[PDB]
Amino acid sequence: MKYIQTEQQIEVPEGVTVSIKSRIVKVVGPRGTLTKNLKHIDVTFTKVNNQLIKVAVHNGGRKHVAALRTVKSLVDNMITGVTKGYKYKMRYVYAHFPINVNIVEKDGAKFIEVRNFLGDKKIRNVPVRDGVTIEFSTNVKDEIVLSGNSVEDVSQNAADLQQICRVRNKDIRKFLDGIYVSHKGFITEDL
Amino acid sequence: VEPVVVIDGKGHLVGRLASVVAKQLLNGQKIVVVRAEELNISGEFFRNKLKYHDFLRKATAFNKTRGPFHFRAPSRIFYKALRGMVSHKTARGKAALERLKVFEGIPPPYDKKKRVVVPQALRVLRLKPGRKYTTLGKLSTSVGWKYEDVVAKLEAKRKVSSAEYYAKKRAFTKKVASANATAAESDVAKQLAALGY
Amino acid sequence: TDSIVKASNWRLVEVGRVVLIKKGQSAGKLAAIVEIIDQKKVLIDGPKAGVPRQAINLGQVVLTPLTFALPRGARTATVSKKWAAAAVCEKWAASSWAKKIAQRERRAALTDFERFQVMVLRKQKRYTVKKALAKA
Amino acid sequence: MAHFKEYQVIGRRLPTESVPEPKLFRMRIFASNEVIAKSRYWYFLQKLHKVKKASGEIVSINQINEAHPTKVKNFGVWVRYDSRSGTHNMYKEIRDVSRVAAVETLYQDMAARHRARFRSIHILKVAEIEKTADVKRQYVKQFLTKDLKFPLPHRVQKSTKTFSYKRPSTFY
Amino acid sequence: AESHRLYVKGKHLSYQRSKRVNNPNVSLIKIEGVATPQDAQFYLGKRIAYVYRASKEVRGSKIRVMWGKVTRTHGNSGVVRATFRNNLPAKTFGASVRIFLYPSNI
RNA sequence: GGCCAGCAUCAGUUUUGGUGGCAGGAUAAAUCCAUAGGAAUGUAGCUUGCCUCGGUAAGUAUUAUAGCCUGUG
RNA sequence: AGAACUGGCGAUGCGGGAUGAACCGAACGUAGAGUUAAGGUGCCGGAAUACACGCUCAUCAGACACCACAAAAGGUGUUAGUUCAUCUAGACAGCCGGAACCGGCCGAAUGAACUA
RNA sequence: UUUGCUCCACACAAUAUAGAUGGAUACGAAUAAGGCGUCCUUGUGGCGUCGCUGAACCAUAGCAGGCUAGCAACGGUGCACUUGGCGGAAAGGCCUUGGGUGCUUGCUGGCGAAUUGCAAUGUCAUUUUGCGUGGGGAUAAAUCAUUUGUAUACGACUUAGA
Ligand SMILES: [Mg+2]
Ligand SMILES: [Mg+2]
Ligand SMILES: [Mg+2]
Ligand SMILES: [Mg+2]
Ligand SMILES: [Mg+2]
Ligand SMILES: [Mg+2]
Ligand SMILES: [Mg+2]
Ligand SMILES: [Mg+2]
Ligand SMILES: [Mg+2]
Ligand SMILES: [Mg+2]
Ligand SMILES: [Mg+2]
Ligand SMILES: [Mg+2]
Ligand SMILES: [Mg+2]
Ligand SMILES: [Mg+2]
Ligand SMILES: [Mg+2]
Ligand SMILES: [Mg+2]
Ligand SMILES: [Mg+2]
Ligand SMILES: [Mg+2]
Ligand SMILES: [Mg+2]
Ligand SMILES: [Mg+2]
Ligand SMILES: [Mg+2]
Ligand SMILES: [Mg+2]
Ligand SMILES: [Mg+2]
Ligand SMILES: [Mg+2]
Ligand SMILES: [Mg+2]
Ligand SMILES: [Mg+2]
Ligand SMILES: [Mg+2]
Ligand SMILES: [Mg+2]
Ligand SMILES: [Mg+2]
Ligand SMILES: [Mg+2]
Ligand SMILES: [Mg+2]
Ligand SMILES: [Mg+2]
Ligand SMILES: [Mg+2]
Ligand SMILES: [Mg+2]
Ligand SMILES: [Mg+2]
Ligand SMILES: [Mg+2]
Ligand SMILES: [Mg+2]
Ligand SMILES: [Mg+2]
Ligand SMILES: [Mg+2]
Ligand SMILES: [Mg+2]
Ligand SMILES: [Mg+2]
Ligand SMILES: [Mg+2]
Ligand SMILES: [Mg+2]
Ligand SMILES: [Mg+2]
Ligand SMILES: [Mg+2]
Ligand SMILES: [Mg+2]
Repeated sequence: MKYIQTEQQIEVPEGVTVSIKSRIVKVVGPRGTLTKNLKHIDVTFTKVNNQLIKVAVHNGGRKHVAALRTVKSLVDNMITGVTKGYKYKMRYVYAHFPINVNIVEKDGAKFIEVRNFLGDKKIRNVPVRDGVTIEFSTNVKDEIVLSGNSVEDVSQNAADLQQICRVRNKDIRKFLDGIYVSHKGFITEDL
Repeated sequence: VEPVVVIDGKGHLVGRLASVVAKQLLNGQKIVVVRAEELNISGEFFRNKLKYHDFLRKATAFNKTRGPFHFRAPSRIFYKALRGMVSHKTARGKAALERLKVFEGIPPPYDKKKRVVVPQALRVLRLKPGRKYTTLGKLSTSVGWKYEDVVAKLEAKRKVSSAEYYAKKRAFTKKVASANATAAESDVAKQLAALGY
Repeated sequence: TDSIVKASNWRLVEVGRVVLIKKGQSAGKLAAIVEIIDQKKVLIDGPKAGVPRQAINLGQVVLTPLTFALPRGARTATVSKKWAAAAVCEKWAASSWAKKIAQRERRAALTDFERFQVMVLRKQKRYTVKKALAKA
Repeated sequence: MAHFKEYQVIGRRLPTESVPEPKLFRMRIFASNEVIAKSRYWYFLQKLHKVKKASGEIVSINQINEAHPTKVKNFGVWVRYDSRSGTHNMYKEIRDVSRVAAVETLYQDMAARHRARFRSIHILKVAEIEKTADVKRQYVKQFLTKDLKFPLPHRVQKSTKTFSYKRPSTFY
Repeated sequence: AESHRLYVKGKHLSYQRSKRVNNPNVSLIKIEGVATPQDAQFYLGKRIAYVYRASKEVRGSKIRVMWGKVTRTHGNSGVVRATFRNNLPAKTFGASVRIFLYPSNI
């Protein structure tokens, strides 16, 4: 029914400085640097106190106000991304054939490389998104770890690998093998 | 009013630009359209992709030639929407359609000419904000227009020389405005002021 | 490294926002936004330019950057006091907007003779300027 | 239908030898002219007491002018209406400067949201809403907050000439 | 000097017509700078000339002229109606035309 | 006087404006004036609890360092 | 396929319904100026890209009597309603303590069935 | 095949013309943002300003613009020339050096204008061709017939011949 005013709050932490001109958004943290283009949205970003940035939608409709919060969130995860970080751990599961998982690179590439999945002679390769650093988890078995400042970039590169392992032509609830996302949290722990 | 009118296509709605351009011809005004690639169509890209494919599937069945002709390039897509608003099977029609040219890009006459905008065809003014829409070149290139990248390369090369131009201009028209600047306060000035100048 | 967000800072429909009529029997007069009806209509009172207290669409009206202090719902005379009190008209007139409305109405009153006097002057002004233009 | 005035319409059944001075019933009718208005009076009076325009007489017709035309008011509006399935009642709230101004913007709404033309609507009651927080509907109350302001982003300016030599600006 | 024009530029748009049929006896003229029906009233009764060339010399020139007047206005965009000594050829639709400042009331 | 124009003064038809004087109504309703009353989308004043000379948060207060609503005339 | 009354077509052009015997408008000597009907005024196309309030976004939107066909049935798309009820006796959620009930956190509305 | 061709110069013949009559007056990009100015530590910077339409800007006086004189400027503007730079999207146009010829309404003068008789576009654009004079320039082919068979119903195709 066209709400004449609604807004949200991006609370800005210490080591962070965000710069918004037109609808391009840049977040500069101690961890890294992230930029995201919101020109598809139609909102007004407004600085108040340099700790806080408000984003408002004027005269908005139902669907339009709905897009307000998902603006806020998008920026929040940009700030929390540039400080805490994003660590997605995912553990291969195999009922019989052990899943041989590796980082191979040719032509300066860096892909994840999955061998012997369900005894597949075919070699699966999922490319490594820029900004995600992979490591295989020491001391814990069949765990792989994706880390970066972009949730987007990371959690895609997670489901990237997680979906190259789909099983064909069997009941899936019997054959459970794959590489599935174990846990998602931040890079600096205790936070 | 003028001998020839150049219309920057960029940011205009095809059918609304078409309708005004159609009418200029019929009233005798010569029109040339440029940047037909960056023309807009209301509605999101996919629908417009579909619509063209519907156009695409119509042809005379016994001979595919005599059936409708499906042009890809943004100009000809736009010339088509424009032809469709004109009486073109008449002679008056052929006459009107000769007064019109449409180009993708801005070829050499007209790159140093001056190009206008038609607000009632202007997308920014016309569409409710946040309504999905379509850049025409992107559609054309998905239905088989081969030249999108050339036009881009040329336009960027051209857009550079036009800033060189505009740079010197903004600099020289800074000198000129420092000239009227002293002639202000003069006897002649404050008189022209009196009469409105 | 402060944050430096942009602004996009609009003129506001608000009580006390002096406003220029565009279309109407009052067309071209200043009024003030007395109360507010909905996202489209408002109440206006213009009394120092003689526009009636009336409700009006915002589409017949163009918001000015000028605005003064004034209570919501304030009756005509009270609009008169506060209007003059804050020198609304004085401040509209100094504006380059109003000065361009001025400038263009004078060019309408000009007479063929006056028009000719203008041109003679222009050639005179041009000569002195293009002279200056080749010294620097 | 059209643009409205409000009429007091007062009538009585025709005096009968045994019953001189009948009882004088009156309505407040929103119509665009007295000829429509007086038809409505007979339209409703037939749905209340036993009278036809034949057996009746119109005692008076008096236009009713708004009593504070420059004061912005909130209005409760009680309406009965016919949809394509059945007939049902309703309540909406209109914020405007008079009664006659609101009955207009009501008939628009009932047409715009509910596809209800004029003939299918009865106006049951229109009342001022005397105090705030007796206003029940959000689309009004939204306008009642203290010290209201708001912008009008993305401003368009109709052209007076078809061609134009700047690229426009939607600013404000 | 440069400009000797004592007329106002105009265009020959169409005859008078419905969608089905026309009336060559009446033409519709668009006048530069005329916008509104009230803008058009000024040029009522003024005099139009459609100037055009030919192959034969006649009176001592190869230029010929058809002459007419502006009889009344047309619609809400300030197009104007005009009738001529002889009906304009209709090959002229979209051809220039001249509206003179006389007969004057200024 | 042969055809034709152009202007002026008229007549018949008509179209588009500008201006004058009247008649209605709630003898318009409003604005405005005078007056009594009252309220909050509570103005000054006061108190209060934080927060930096810079004002903030909530109680109190009905014209006061704004104003409004309502009846009367 | 067959009756009733009337108006029509047939025997009738003309404006309108793109097209069309029967619909709408209007019935015809030859012409003129004016005004209109029915129907229309983005462009084809004469005539407002007129004003105003809403509603509508469709990877099958929709767009005008006769008329050129779609129904039951569903949707947590989105609008405005209705009848019930919780809500500053800080409700409804996500944590957390006690044993759904009440609270510690919350600072504003929320739940149910239904109408179109 | 009687002296034919072509580029540049001009003369008149004619022939047309979807319709000259002051000037098509050049960033790019955004539009819930930008233009211009200025300043700095040159940034998604500071500050100033503008917008609310080109209703602008430029040009515009002089026999359709006659004949002349002066001053003041050291400017504007046209024509042919020349210096060098740039433009391939359809560049075929933009910029610049230099001397030479003209206009000037920046300002002040002298002369002319009628009788075209109260209006009758009262004639100023541009397109193609032909006929004649010097000024440059250039001196081939194709088809039939003959021939070939990588071709072919016939035409056409592909070879060959001073
Ligand atoms: Mg699969
Ligand atoms: Mg299966
Ligand atoms: Mg199986
Ligand atoms: Mg198509
Ligand atoms: Mg096919
Ligand atoms: Mg063929
Ligand atoms: Mg192809
Ligand atoms: Mg009342
Ligand atoms: Mg009731
Ligand atoms: Mg009913
Ligand atoms: Mg532009
Ligand atoms: Mg005749
Ligand atoms: Mg027209
Ligand atoms: Mg005679
Ligand atoms: Mg008068
Ligand atoms: Mg009067
Ligand atoms: Mg009176
Ligand atoms: Mg009285
Ligand atoms: Mg009176
Ligand atoms: Mg039958
Ligand atoms: Mg028969
Ligand atoms: Mg018959
Ligand atoms: Mg008959
Ligand atoms: Mg008939
Ligand atoms: Mg017909
Ligand atoms: Mg039909
Ligand atoms: Mg018919
Ligand atoms: Mg139709
Ligand atoms: Mg037209
Ligand atoms: Mg509208
Ligand atoms: Mg209809
Ligand atoms: Mg319908
Ligand atoms: Mg249908
Ligand atoms: Mg249903
Ligand atoms: Mg149903
Ligand atoms: Mg259901
Ligand atoms: Mg539902
Ligand atoms: Mg529903
Ligand atoms: Mg429904
Ligand atoms: Mg730039
Ligand atoms: Mg700025
Ligand atoms: Mg700068
Ligand atoms: Mg800068
Ligand atoms: Mg700057
Ligand atoms: Mg070439
Ligand atoms: Mg041979």
